[PDB]
Amino acid sequence: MNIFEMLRIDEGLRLKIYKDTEGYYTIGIGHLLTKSPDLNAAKSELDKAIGRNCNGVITKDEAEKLFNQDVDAAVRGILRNAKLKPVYDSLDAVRRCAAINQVFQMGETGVAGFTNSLRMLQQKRWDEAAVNLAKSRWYNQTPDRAKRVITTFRTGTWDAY
Ligand SMILES: CCc1ccccc1
Repeated sequence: MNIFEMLRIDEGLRLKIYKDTEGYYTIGIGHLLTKSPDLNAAKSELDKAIGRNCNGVITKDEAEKLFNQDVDAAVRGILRNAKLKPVYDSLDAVRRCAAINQVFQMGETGVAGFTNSLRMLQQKRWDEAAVNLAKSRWYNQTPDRAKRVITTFRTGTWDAY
């Protein structure tokens, strides 16, 4: 297991535009295109991201290229965020994957609400952090995925995957 295999499990792979769990146009391995309800706006974002007129459809190689970019940008964003970087750097490699996964799903904006969880993670109070992480819209809206990510934060193992 590694971050790519983990997010591939959690996000799936679809080669045509689909709506994500929040109703937003997406493609590939969880590549969010736009929050606009206009499918044409989503198709334009797709064409811009791929560099050709895709008509709403991409190849597996193209999906994997977006995924590489999206994972890279997620972790680099963690490092550029002064609140997240010290917590991330305090973690072991497996728990770092849980952090990348959560940021990939929620963005750094959705992560702004996790201040108290972040402190418990940096303190290595793992069971307490896991309880706190689950007191969230995130957990309630995607409980099976959040349970996997939380178990990864709690244990530092890949047991949930
Ligand atoms: C809130 C997700 C997270 C956890 C640890 C470090 C960075 C980001």
